[PDB]
Amino acid sequence: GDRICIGYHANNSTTQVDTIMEKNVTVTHAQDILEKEHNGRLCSLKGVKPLILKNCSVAGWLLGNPMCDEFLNAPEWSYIVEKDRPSNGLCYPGTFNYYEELKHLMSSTNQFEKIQIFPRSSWSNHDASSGVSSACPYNGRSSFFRNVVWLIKKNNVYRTITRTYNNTNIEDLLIIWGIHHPNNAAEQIKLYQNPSTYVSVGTSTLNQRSIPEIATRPKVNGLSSRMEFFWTILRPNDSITFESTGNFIAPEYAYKIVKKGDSAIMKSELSYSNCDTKCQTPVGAINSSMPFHNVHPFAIGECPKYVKLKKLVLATGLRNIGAIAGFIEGGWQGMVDGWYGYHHSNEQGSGYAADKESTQKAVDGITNKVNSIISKMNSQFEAVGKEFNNLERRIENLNKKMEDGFIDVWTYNAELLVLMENERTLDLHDSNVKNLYDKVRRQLRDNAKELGNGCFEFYHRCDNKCMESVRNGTYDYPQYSEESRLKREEIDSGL
Amino acid sequence: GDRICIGYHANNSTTQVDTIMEKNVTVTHAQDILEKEHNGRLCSLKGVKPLILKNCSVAGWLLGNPMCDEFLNAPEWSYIVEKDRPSNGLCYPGTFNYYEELKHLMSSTNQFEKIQIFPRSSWSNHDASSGVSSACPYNGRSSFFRNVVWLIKKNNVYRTITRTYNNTNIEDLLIIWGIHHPNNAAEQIKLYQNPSTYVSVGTSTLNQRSIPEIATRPKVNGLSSRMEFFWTILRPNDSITFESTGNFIAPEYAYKIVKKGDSAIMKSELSYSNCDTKCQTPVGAINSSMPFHNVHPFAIGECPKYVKLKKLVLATGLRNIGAIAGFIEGGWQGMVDGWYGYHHSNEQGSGYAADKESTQKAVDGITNKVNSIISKMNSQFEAVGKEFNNLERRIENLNKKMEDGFIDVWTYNAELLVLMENERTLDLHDSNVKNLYDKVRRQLRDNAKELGNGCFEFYHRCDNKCMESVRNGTYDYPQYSEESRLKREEIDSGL
Amino acid sequence: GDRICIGYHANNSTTQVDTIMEKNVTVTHAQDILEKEHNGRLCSLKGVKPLILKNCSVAGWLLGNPMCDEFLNAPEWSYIVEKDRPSNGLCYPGTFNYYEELKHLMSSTNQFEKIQIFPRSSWSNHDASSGVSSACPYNGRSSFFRNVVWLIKKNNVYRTITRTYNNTNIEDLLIIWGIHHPNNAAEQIKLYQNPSTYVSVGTSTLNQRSIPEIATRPKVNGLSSRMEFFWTILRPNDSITFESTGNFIAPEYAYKIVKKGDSAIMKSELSYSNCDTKCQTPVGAINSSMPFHNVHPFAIGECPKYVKLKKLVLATGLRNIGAIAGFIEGGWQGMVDGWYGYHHSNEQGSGYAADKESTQKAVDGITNKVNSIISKMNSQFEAVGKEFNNLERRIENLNKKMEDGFIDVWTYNAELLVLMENERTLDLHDSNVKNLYDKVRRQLRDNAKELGNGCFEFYHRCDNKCMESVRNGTYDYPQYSEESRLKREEIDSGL
Ligand SMILES: CC(=O)N[C@H]1[C@H]([C@H](O)[C@H](O)CO)O[C@@](O)(C(=O)O)C[C@@H]1O
Ligand SMILES: CC(=O)N[C@H]1[C@H]([C@H](O)[C@H](O)CO)O[C@@](O)(C(=O)O)C[C@@H]1O
Ligand SMILES: CC(=O)N[C@H]1[C@H]([C@H](O)[C@H](O)CO)O[C@@](O)(C(=O)O)C[C@@H]1O
Repeated sequence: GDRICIGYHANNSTTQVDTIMEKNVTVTHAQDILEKEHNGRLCSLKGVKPLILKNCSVAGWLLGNPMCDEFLNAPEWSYIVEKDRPSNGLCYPGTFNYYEELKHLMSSTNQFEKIQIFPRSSWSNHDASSGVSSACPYNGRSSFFRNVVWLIKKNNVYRTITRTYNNTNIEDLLIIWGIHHPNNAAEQIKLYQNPSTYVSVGTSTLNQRSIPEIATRPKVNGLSSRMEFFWTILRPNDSITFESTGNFIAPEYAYKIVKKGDSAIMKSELSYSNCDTKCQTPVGAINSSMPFHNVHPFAIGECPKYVKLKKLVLATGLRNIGAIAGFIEGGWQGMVDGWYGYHHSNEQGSGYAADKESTQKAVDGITNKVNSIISKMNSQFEAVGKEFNNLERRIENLNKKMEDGFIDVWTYNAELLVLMENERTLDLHDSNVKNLYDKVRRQLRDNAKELGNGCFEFYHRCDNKCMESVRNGTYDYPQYSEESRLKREEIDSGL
Repeated sequence: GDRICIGYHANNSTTQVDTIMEKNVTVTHAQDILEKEHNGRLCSLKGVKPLILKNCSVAGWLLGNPMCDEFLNAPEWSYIVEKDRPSNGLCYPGTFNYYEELKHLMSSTNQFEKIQIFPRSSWSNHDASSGVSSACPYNGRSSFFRNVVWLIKKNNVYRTITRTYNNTNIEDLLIIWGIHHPNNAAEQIKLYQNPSTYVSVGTSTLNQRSIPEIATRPKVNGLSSRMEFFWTILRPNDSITFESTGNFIAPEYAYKIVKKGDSAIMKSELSYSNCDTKCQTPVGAINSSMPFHNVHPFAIGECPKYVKLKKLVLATGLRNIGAIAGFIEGGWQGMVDGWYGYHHSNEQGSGYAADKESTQKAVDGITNKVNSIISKMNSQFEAVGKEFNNLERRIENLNKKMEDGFIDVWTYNAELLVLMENERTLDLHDSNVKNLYDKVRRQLRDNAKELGNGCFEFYHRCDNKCMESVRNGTYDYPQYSEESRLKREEIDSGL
Repeated sequence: GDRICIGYHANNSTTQVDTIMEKNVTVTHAQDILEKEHNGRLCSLKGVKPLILKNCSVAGWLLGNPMCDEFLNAPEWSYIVEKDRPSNGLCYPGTFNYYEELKHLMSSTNQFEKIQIFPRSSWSNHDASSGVSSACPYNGRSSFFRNVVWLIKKNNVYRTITRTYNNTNIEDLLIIWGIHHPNNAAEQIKLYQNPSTYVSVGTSTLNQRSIPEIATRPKVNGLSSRMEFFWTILRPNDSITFESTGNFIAPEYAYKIVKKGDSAIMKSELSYSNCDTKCQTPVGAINSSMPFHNVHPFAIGECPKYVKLKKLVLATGLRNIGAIAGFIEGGWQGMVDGWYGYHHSNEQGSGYAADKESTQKAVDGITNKVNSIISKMNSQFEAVGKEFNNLERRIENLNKKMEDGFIDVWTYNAELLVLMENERTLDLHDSNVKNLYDKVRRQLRDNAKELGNGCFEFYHRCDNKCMESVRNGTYDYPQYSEESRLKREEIDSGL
């Protein structure tokens, strides 16, 4: 009899962590940091709903393809949702210059206010109502983009247009016009009389003469003619003037950029649901509680950081061991109010008291190390949506290499952080147990025999009063020194 | 007499590793991970040979400059080899719009099948044979690109061309045509009669009128006229139609894109050799066995990862120490079946038995740590070839900064990994030796005297039977306890 | 009496370092590595002054807007300083094609030599003096760009111009011309007679017909006409020829690129001062001594590496503890010639001698670890200035994401390096103290009692002669063995 042991926590847990050295090492306590689930819905962003384009494309919406709903209310939006291949684009076929730049401008835009600038009924000198085509049905009749006017000769005359708009607003105006490319010479005269036409646009920044390119082309949604659209931003106190002798597709409405800020054009097939998040991905939404996730790289909002991994587990507590009679042999399921502690074994004592002078000091630096690593990735790379046309392959791939490039880097960083500080977390516990022992060993010196398993046996009488002497760094050799010098002489001369 | 020592491996090796702390530290065992050699040849890629353009440029090949060999067999290729400054490009001088994009499309292309679409002999209404020039010799005569036709007025007439090709294939067609820019008004009429011409191309995606730009230019390979080429991809079930009144350089053959996949345009001066690899660089080929290399950044195939370093050496074993009588003093050349072990010294014994209960457990986590680091760079940045024209300097440099940017990062990563896990590999060995000792010390307690060099001297009689008691965690104090309590009393009272 | 203690340095220092584990840990010795100050001036770069554009823009300078000073001396420059929004650009309004590419070419250019190529007085057939406008005042009169000529019909005639320059220099020539876009048909005839004009330019690389685009535009600095400029580099032994029938803005002077090399276009509002640096930022200059700084990302010269941090402190020495009687309790302010050492306490001795066999060996690997980390970031990402026009937003943001992307990475790297090697630096010190103890313990074995605080008490007589026996790894048990075996028997049998 008359013993004392130094040991560590153990418990029912089976959570598993990894290090540089070892795979799958069971631990008392561990915290997962990788979000891997999503809700498959398309939610609003902290109260603010997305602009859902339905089966339409940004060009369809802006130009007002008869198939796409105007947004009469002038709403703000948190992001824009476009299908992967929308069906309602340029219903009348053609091209839309610097389209992918316009889309990129939408990503920093949060609210438009549509405003009339040239009212459709103000083109006295031309036919403002025959410009419709079979390619643009609204309710089965022939129609046309709501937001632009296809001007056509009135009375076999086409008087040269010169018209101007002064932008008297505080905001930037986004303005869109177009020019018509007929398929033969006979049709050019049929529509605009003058055989040779142009479309001129002037602002202080932009000067452009546009000319009708007549070619023989396949049928797209029915026609072989084409229509090419342009666009520009008109700054406040600047004016724009158009002049043409034909082929001019004039704007009726402009778009007040009224709210800039964080936004995005997400490509997704989903539709809206009565729901809200702090983090949206194209395939659903994320419970942004954990610091990392692997659901999708193109997440927007207040999001955890994306890493290409399948799990990522911090270690916070000991390894998990029975495990009897001191630390050399494992940990004590019977310790519960700490991680490292002791075991009494006295004339009166039972055992199992914890040294939270070093257990709090360890839960101290552990949960302080824990989100100091979470915060050291606050600067991590968050990817951003961009699009490129068929003649921009090189930089599309430059952009791809760049975004995958950083994601691989930050993934490497994330993993190496966990593996390394895992190994240092466990290496800490051991040294903590191992110093508990020593704090006892350098108190009880002569008066006890090191038993080689992690316990000491007393060359004196202990009492419970004094077994707090050793826990508290209190025990003093002299007051039990003589009683021990006695008995060790007697084992020396025992049986 | 009556001793036992705890010591470690040492041997003839002189391999040197580095850490954060120290340079050039000799070790028992080490493994190099940096490939630094190449074979200076240009080999096939795992059975599949490269398309070697010889003295020609991608434009020369595609257009079929009379100097460049057609590839009649329609071969597939693993990569494309272009000289740094080929001599057979546009032999007739001009430009080739979105050339560097076309080159980039080749990088994802593995096989072409050339196919006739407008047979040279089907232009009844024009002269299909006078379009040759002194700038394009084949066998010293005047000639011209094999794959396009220089159409010229037949009989002082040039009837307006309108011709169409429906792409009835499953594959994408790559199609190339051109327009002629004469040097004076008199020559334009000399060749095409009509003073004012155009070249119109239509597909469902592309609409383009092209117009002859007459200027006065220097002589390039003899001429002052110019020729500008265009190109487009015609998707299946789409058609293309050309129409012109002159200056039209019509396609004869199109290129079926038949195999897409991994490929590349390597710039190299070398030529092919009877040889094969899994990794090709522009300056030769690589024995892809090791995980890193430093031969060249633009390597293709199944390649080790490029890092800008001169050596990179993993440490796997101990430091390298004579080194006599226990671990405090160095390692034992005489231990051979392990890394850590013991030394007998008995009434019968010699010494030098290894504790492979902790030597296998160390060769365990070492070669497991070894390629866990190799695999943690499986996601590393691999650079990709791209080209940019003289007006694309900014993004050419963006691309350069990006690729050097990641290579510096990954090089830093690679080195810090080795240095750090080197320091933890050696720090492991020491703690392994140092725990061998303790496993012995906590067995033999009273019955032996710690000699301070790493050995114990027995206060009892040992025998070989029992010196496996201490190796095997077997030795039990009581069965030799009385014989020791005897003698230590007698040194206490000896001489 | 008769003692000896093992302890460590401590001193007046209050410098604070951080690790993964703990914040704000005081240390004996530490070195700051983050430059955070600048001088707010704009200095020369190692003797070589910047080209200060004052209120002008690169286009103003090159074209020689009457408001911008020519640089008659043909100076070289280390960098170029442009205000954020200069006031002297195209005073005559228009555009300047591939402007941001030209600016990028300046960044690799260090010296121009302006040279006449078409002397203003050599246009016999046209009016070379009426081309001035109210938009370009010099000293209040009407004027025009010094470096180009606005050619205007002489005598209601405009004979077709064809003029050529052979570049007979070793250097690349930078050449700039322009074309005039009038506001109405009547003005085009007023200035150039011929109603329909063109501007043709030929080199071996460039072929271009330019055509006057007449539109109705707002007034910029007074006018509604516009002027569009072009530019090209003419390589040596190549020639260029222009021809026009009107609207031609002809070059007078060209720019010999005479010195290429490292340079930059810094945007800054500052002006020059009598001052020099090795590192310039847009907001001032940097004492490039430390390895990292956080003043500004766009620093040029021989600069420390930019990291987005507020402090970065290496730990080099111990923690900072009174701290009495051995290492278990703290460090000794009284040790001064080392970091770890001893304390005598003898029949004659006082104490406090240092073991610089392990103190030099620690100042060894510490200052070797110190700039091995500084040198492991020698490859770090240095950002580079680039500009993009309003239709290049996507790649402008690609470039921004890329540069912030690497800066976040390298900042993470920098911090993790310090935190981790800080923790290993302190963890070293402790193990160094802790091995000092042991080197003593395994010498003095039986002959001393471990006192549990870090000191030993001698079972024999020591003398100063022998207390170097223990410092020097010299002390040998036998020569004091008998005197100790005596007294320990007497404590066993003492009071
Ligand atoms: C602008 C114009 O001419 N519109 C006309 C269209 C188009 O010509 C075709 O759809 C080809 O564009 O043809 C109509 O019969 C129709 O579809 O109602 C009459 C209409 O006025
Ligand atoms: C298309 C054409 O006109 N080809 C003719 C060429 C070219 O005119 C010159 O090489 C300048 O292009 O001149 C020839 O004497 C020749 O070289 O055989 C006759 C030939 O028919
Ligand atoms: C090239 C030209 O015509 N220059 C003339 C200018 C410009 O016409 C206007 O500034 C509009 O460009 O007008 C003047 O009265 C002037 O300002 O001295 C005469 C001068 O010769």
